[PDB]
Amino acid sequence: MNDSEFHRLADQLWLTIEERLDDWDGDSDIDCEINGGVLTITFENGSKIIINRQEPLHQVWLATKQGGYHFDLKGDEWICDRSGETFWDLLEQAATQQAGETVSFR
Ligand SMILES: [Co+2]
Ligand SMILES: [Co+2]
Repeated sequence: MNDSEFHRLADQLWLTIEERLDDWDGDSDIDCEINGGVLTITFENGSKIIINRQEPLHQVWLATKQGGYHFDLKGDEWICDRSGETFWDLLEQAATQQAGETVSFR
């Protein structure tokens, strides 16, 4: 039911972020690290973005310099449970702001 689908979609999200950041060619130095399954993106200004799994809830959480965002699996997207906004849009907006460079993955 929910557990296996969570593992499937989260594993895919992890890969998509990892691949996109390894393939980062822009001017800014952006680093991505995985520690205890948690992804940490680090920017040149020392700021970070942290992405982790909340297994009980089947949610992916985002922590940015600006706030914390909790995402529900909904179809082919991750949806911010307060605002309805998508995971990629919010991750791009924060990454763009923290890198001071467009960080656009679509
Ligand atoms: Co469960
Ligand atoms: Co490294």
